[PDB]
Amino acid sequence: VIERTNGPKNTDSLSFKTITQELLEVTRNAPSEGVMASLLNVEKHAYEREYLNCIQRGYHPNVSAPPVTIEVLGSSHVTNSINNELFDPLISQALSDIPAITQYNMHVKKGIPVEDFPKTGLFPEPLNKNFSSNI
Amino acid sequence: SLIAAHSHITGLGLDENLQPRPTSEGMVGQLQARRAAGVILKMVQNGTIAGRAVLVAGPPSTGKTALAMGVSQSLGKDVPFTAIAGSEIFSLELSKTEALTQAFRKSIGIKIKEETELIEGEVVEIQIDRSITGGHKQGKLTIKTTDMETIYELGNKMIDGLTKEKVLAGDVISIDKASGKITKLGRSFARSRDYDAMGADTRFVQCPEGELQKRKTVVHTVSLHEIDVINSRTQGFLALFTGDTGEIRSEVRDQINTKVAEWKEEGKAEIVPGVLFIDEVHMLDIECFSFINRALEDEFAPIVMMATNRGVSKTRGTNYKSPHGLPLDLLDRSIIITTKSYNEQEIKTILSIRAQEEEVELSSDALDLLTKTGVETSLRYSSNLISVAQQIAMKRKNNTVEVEDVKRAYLLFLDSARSVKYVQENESQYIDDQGNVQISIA
Amino acid sequence: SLSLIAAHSHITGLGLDENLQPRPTSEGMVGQLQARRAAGVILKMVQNGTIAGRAVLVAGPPSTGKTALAMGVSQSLGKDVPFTAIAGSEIFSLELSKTEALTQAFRKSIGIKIKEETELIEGEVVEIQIDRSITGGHKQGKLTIKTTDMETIYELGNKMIDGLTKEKVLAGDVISIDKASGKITKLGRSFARSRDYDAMGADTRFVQCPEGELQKRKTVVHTVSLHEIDVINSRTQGFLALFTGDTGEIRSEVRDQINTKVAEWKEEGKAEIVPGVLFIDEVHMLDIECFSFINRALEDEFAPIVMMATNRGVSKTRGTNYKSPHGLPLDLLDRSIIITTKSYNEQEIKTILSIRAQEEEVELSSDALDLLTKTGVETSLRYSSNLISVAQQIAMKRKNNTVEVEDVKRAYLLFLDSARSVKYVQENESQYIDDQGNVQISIAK
Amino acid sequence: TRTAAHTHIKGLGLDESGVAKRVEGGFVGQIEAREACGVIVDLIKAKKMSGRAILLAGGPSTGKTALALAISQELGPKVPFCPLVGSELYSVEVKKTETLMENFRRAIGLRIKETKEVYEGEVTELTPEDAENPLGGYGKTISHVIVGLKSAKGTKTLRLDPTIYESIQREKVSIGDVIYIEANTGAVKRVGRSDAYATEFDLETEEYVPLPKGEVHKKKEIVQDVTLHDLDVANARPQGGQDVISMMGQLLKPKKTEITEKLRQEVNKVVAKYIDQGVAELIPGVLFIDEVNMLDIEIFTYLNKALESNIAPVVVLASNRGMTTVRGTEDVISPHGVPPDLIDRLLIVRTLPYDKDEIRTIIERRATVERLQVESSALDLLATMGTETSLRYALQLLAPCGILAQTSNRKEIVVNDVNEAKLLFLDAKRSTKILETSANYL
Amino acid sequence: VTRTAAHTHIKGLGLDESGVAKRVEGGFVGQIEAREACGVIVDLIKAKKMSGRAILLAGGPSTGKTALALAISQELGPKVPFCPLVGSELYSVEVKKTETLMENFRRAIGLRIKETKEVYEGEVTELTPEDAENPLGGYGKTISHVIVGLKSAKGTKTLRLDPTIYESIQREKVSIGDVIYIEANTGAVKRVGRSDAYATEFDLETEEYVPLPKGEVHKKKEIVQDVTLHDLDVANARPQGGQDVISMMGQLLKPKKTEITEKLRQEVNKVVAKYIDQGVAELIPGVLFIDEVNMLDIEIFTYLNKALESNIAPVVVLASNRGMTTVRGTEDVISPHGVPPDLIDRLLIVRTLPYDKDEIRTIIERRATVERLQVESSALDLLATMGTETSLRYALQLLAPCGILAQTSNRKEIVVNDVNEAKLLFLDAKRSTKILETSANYL
Ligand SMILES: Nc1ncnc2c1ncn2[C@@H]1O[C@H](COP(=O)(O)OP(=O)(O)O)[C@@H](O)[C@H]1O
Ligand SMILES: Nc1ncnc2c1ncn2[C@@H]1O[C@H](COP(=O)(O)OP(=O)(O)O)[C@@H](O)[C@H]1O
Ligand SMILES: Nc1ncnc2c1ncn2[C@@H]1O[C@H](COP(=O)(O)OP(=O)(O)O)[C@@H](O)[C@H]1O
Ligand SMILES: Nc1ncnc2c1ncn2[C@@H]1O[C@H](COP(=O)(O)OP(=O)(O)O)[C@@H](O)[C@H]1O
Repeated sequence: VIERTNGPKNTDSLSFKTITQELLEVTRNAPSEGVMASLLNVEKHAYEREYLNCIQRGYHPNVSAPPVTIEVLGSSHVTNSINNELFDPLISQALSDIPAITQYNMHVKKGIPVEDFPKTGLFPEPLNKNFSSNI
Repeated sequence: SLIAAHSHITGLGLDENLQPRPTSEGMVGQLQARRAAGVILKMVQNGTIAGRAVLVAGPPSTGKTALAMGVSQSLGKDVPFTAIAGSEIFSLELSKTEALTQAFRKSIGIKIKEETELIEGEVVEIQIDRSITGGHKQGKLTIKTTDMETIYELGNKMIDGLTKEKVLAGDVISIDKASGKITKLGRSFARSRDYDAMGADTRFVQCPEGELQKRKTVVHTVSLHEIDVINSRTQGFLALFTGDTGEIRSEVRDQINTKVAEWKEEGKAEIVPGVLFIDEVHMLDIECFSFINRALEDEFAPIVMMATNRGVSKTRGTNYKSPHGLPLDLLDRSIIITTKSYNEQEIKTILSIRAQEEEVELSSDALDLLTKTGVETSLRYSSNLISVAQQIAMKRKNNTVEVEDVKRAYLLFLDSARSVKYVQENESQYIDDQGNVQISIA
Repeated sequence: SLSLIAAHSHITGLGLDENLQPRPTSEGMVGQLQARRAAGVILKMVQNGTIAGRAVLVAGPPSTGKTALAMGVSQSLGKDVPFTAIAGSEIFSLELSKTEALTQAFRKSIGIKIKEETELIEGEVVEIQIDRSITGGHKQGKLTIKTTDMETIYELGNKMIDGLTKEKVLAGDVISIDKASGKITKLGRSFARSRDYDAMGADTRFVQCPEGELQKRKTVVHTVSLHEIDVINSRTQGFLALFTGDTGEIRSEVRDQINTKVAEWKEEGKAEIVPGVLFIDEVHMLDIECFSFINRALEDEFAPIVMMATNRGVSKTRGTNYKSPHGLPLDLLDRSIIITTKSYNEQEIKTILSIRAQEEEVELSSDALDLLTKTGVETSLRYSSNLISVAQQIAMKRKNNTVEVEDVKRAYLLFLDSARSVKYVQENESQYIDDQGNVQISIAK
Repeated sequence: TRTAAHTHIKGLGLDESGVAKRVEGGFVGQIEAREACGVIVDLIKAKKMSGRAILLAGGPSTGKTALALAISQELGPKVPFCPLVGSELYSVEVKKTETLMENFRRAIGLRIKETKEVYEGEVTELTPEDAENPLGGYGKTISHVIVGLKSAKGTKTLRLDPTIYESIQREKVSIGDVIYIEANTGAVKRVGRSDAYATEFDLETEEYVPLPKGEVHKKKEIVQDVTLHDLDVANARPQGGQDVISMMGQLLKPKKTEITEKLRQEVNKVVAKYIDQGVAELIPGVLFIDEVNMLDIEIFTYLNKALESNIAPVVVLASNRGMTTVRGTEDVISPHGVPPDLIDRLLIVRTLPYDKDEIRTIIERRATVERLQVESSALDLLATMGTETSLRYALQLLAPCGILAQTSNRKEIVVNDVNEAKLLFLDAKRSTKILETSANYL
Repeated sequence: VTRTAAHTHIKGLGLDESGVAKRVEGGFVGQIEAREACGVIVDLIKAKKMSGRAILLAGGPSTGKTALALAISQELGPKVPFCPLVGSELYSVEVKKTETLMENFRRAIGLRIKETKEVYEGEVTELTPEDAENPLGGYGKTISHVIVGLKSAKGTKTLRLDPTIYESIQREKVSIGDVIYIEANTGAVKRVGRSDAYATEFDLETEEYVPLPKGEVHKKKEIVQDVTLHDLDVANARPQGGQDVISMMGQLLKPKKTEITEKLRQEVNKVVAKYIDQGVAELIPGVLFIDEVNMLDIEIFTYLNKALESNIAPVVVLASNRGMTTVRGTEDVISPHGVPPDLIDRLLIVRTLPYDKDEIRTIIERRATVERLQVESSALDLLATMGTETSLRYALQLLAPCGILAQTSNRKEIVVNDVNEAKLLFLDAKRSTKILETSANYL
């Protein structure tokens, strides 16, 4: 999922464009006051009609707990493997974002282009600001 | 949106003293049932009592669903009316009690007061600063009216709303602060230099005057089930549409109940109860009735209405027979409205109203023949014959249904009793209950 | 291929002439002249390919040759024609409806034919020089491919530069590039450079250096069933569903659009339709809902020829409470054509047993073959067929090559058929667990 | 070509403003059922009614499925038609109520007209023009982008917005490619390299589209046809986003889910809004449920609920049972296996068996459709055999007769050929006689 | 004014200080022996010593069974966990019924914990990261540290964070000029809002404006928390709230019930016993109330026999209204109240009795004066005779249509004619059965 690349495919193949993705890709950059744009934008209109971006949070959990620690006495390989699994840099980078000045540092001051940046900004957006945390 | 079965009923047809008129608002006859339903309607409109069960019983084709449609039509806007059939409870991803809990909680609305600020003006200059990968976005907006001019600040979603429906520094927009909606009213500057990267034909509006920022109060209604589904997990708003809300835990419902009482205490929100209508209630398990017996005693419970057309039939999930197919403990805590069968004058008035609904011209003799065949056979058959006779009469290039068209429609399309007789006369040609049939005609 | 000697592996086609007249003993089939002629008619109807949606039922007593006849039809049908063989118990799934499983079985048996032209350039990489412009928008590559006999130099586009800088080759890998289309593959590493790196690596393999011409021309004909297209056009990466079976109730819109595009491709001339046969062995244990779906599903032009086999008498159809002939409802039997098989005589049993003995490389005497024929007349046929194979091992333990009468008698004593087992149970019923669970384990009382 | 049990049936053969004649449209006999289906076809073409159900019943091999397919052929390919079997509603993913509702919504079509303005052609020049007064700390401030387009008999130079440049760089458009520029949004895309740029380079394996025809500026009026179920599954399935949940779900098995009533209500109201603007057009269709005796009583009760909806299509049902118990009950003897509450809501059309000459004409038409030549005496023997055993068994035996005739290098079908085919292939009665007179488990 | 629903005239058992019950007190009328037995049970629960004591309330319909359990819950107070239940709710489609029963068992044992928190808070003044030497090295993040300057009232601190804390901070979308709240127990960060030290009226994203937090930046505060054992079991079975990958992806996938193993419950018991041993926690056992216990089948009853004998189980209250019925899931077992005899041997049955005319009349009086209605005396006697003739609940539920019919005639008092009109318009079970028997086509 993380390093999925949308490469081009040759047309001479058995794969088609069914009507579902023939409707899906049109409304990616479509504006408002359109027919087919508004016929596929039911969810956003229902979001902004009911004033859902100024609502309050009603439920918070009672107990929050980290995953159960596994310990092996006298082996650094276990600690390295557990730290690699719990804090894997690819998925942790995918769920986070690089700071802007850091991006300017590695792109301009170091010459690294855009396409070999690590993938970032894949965390889902919460409903409000109020739903972003349990506190 | 189309001409349906109950499309001719708009209300209940009652006075201020709750006395039913003999023909009003598309309903004829049935004065006691209409009066009782009006009492139940006033009982819902007062909103001071909860968890009352009303049972509507009678023979088939009598007007139970018509009465429920009249109640829902006269209930008015923004009051919830959940109408389900009895067989929708049995699901593959939800237990019966969970589906019944969701159906109960869909019929209680919460009316929330909100404070918003409306900003309308003429756009002077837009500055948008984004990072290299386009993740972090911030900027400043300079908007103005004829009197004032202010420089604002923008966030991520404001910039995303400005990038869509692209504003070009001279368009007149209106912003709602609490809703976060961008509306482009039109273009007022009418700039001279235009490049051919745009094809819109934006209207000429005037620059607004007066105050730039105004204060407004808005009111919207949200049901309890939506609040539960939203607070259940991270992406519950999509599950409000996809139906992927699998067995919400009880702690969520307890905390939502406490929060709703807290909102009622502060004057922010108020509770508007509604009606849950369970049509064909005899198709329910014994466990559903056992759940309903205790779900009716809660504080947040709507007015439950059930309808059935069964006599002393077998209760589902058991091995005995009960009146109306419902067990006696549920029937103890319910109030029964009984409907009566129809006369011939009522049947003639019903057919005349249904003919006027379908926009069909009828003669006197055609209406009399339809009344006679609706007395002999069922009412619904003679009601169904009207559109078929209209099409047959339209085939002969005249827009008036005559007796010959009704006779042709009666000849072409069969009744229940005529079909039963034709089956019983030639029972070898049909597949029996033992699966035997003579296909050869010799 | 990977196979041992199966139950009927001696059968290679139906033994018919050019006039659809069955020879008495040819191509591994003995007897059953009318059934073999009927199966030849069905085979000709399949090979014509203009008739769709026909149901053929093969009915007979057990051990008569129904699935042997289906095996003969499957062998004489030829290659690249789809022949799906399922049992009746396979459609009762947990993650699939019976209707959907029957649709997937129906669409596996009709396919299309696609031919394509390949211009492969397979060789060993010598040296790749990557050159870029001052602006950098144009990229040229000096490719030095080499086979055993010769070596030439090509100029690569920027898309080849991008496709080779991913899964990078290291000047001595074996690659093949299609000239017409541009398919890029890395076959592995050459055997000549297998001694310089002192350790293998996680994702490498050693292939031989190709010989002959560098550029080769070849046409390939592909046969794709409709079910493959349905699985592929339903998801982002669908071949995993082709190999793991997690398709999960494909919708109807994709099937309708695939039918429309297959029809328009047949109109354009790119593809042509290859119909096939679906065989449902032991059809009697299907539900009544499956029978109704089979009734409605035979009326489409994209339907194969369905062959069913039943050995039931007048039994009870599953899902109901009545009885019907062959365990099938009467409206399905109306939509059907019945081929009847008949039980064998002594001569056919003798010839079948000699054929099965020749298949298993077992040498029988005349007296042993006569005794096995007598046993197969008295008992069933499969009992004698299994007695052959165990008598071979009994005679092999005796340091003898040919199976004699004594080995057959010893194999008859050591192994029982159904009748003697039924007698031995019925005369000693107190020691076996009954229907009520009553048993007497103690030997004294 | 390729024929399968049908395709000799083209329409109903009724003349205008009149009755059905004897042999027309591949139909022989069945005059009253054909006239009734013509009246139903006219009612569907009127496009006003909602939830009208008919049921056509008769013995096996009478022409119920033929009449339904004739209705679908007479309506045309613009009107939606959803064929179905009653056994298809039992799924293991969602409840049968949801499957029935999905098949209900699949039968209502929508016709949308739209105007598209586009720019396309080969790229001749691409220069981002520098600004007059650049800003400090930034490289290459752009004021406009000059793009030159060239197509067949046309060449036009465009001036674009500065913000099209990162979409140009994202699509990696170079000089010589073919682009596709929407008017209002920009939103370029690489169609492919021009086919005139294939020969200068030996190994360049991008696709090579031809140079597009006509001018670079064109206003094309497109018409797109969708159903309401397509809109429902487009709105429920979340749009192309960047969160890990959407990209996770795109690679997984597309599991069906219970679509809520809220999404259907919102889709209905936005469709009604755009219809009232005069842009869209609603096309109701036919849902055909075959072999309805396989349905359960829960599905029958939900059908009773759903037939009174506002947007239900015309439902056509077929059955061949007599007095049979309803599935899922114990003691409800009902005509055609259909419970009486559903029987009251529909009209019944009766289909009658045929005669000797009708069987002969049907056999003759099926022979002349399959491109076969039959002698007259063989036709008489086949008609007698079809009267003796079954019409369908006489129809199924034509192709083996043709094969046995072609084996003897003949074209005409001879009496000895049909004698040989009758000897080789049995029917139900002779096989039952073999079964009853044997004791070898056959 | 308020909303009334079938209850809420009941506030408690209405007992004396010595356990004797007044006849009309606490909203109860009659049922003296059952109220005294429930008071003894309430004292047994408040003793907080026993485990797995189970009673059963038996009697006919409309006799006061669920009212006694609700009165028990009101007498115990809100600090004791009370878990109402219906016997049909144990049949789930996600997990087996045994696990649902054990979850509802563990949901009825509470816990009060005095825990402490480590808090960094203040207004953000600076936000500067330091980059790594090799950003594309594959191992390790882009940044190495982030310098964060926090300013509170009479204080200013400078913090140096790892990328792990900064990832959650930037997930909270923290800018310069905001007031944040870093909790060091879990790494959770809450963005309180914009500071009020700057301008207010130039925003467009409906924020809130917060003063500077008092005290120092680093703090230690005590919070009293009330949790159950099931909360700990659920939070450990599906981990969320950490900053690792596993707990972060656990918040995004769809939640689902799972069969919690016995080992996890044993470990949670060990940790809770350790917390109690330090004098931090305190155990509060509660009540599990299973109404309509005849809906259970033999497997749940057989597991209930095992689950009552554990050393942690709460007090279970059951209710049933069957005489001698067959147990569900069996064919031949006929037992009193639909409860098998091995479970009946472990119970203590409390009998409930029917009412009389006087008790019905005063119950109707109490329900009328709760619902803010004014009833005449003759109408009261007519309703009492109606209640004895047909049902108590039918007489109770006819009060509001009578009030509506009185109000629609511009009147406040309920009179006899309103009761006669409500008799005409609305029916009961016996008259409906009488209509059903003498009818043509299955009315
Ligand atoms: N009083 C009435 N006014 C208008 N229509 C009526 C009336 N009574 C019955 N109908 C018609 O009868 C049908 C309702 O019958 P039905 O829904 O079967 O009642 P029930 O379900 O209670 O038996 C509808 O078509 C409705 O139009
Ligand atoms: N005509 C035949 N020629 C050769 N072998 C046969 C023939 N008929 C049956 N057999 C053999 O009999 C065995 C069982 O017959 P089978 O095809 O299973 O019949 P059924 O399916 O009716 O039981 C098979 O091993 C097959 O090889
Ligand atoms: N009136 C008719 N004219 C021509 N063909 C007919 C006629 N009636 C039936 N048939 C043929 O009979 C065959 C079987 O009829 P079908 O409609 O399948 O029976 P059923 O109504 O039991 O489904 C069809 O292939 C159809 O072509
Ligand atoms: N002693 C009492 N005092 C006041 N109200 C009572 C009394 N006993 C029963 N009720 C009322 O009668 C009804 C009885 O229902 P409930 O006790 O919940 O279950 P059941 O119907 O099984 O007895 C309740 O609504 C309750 O308010």
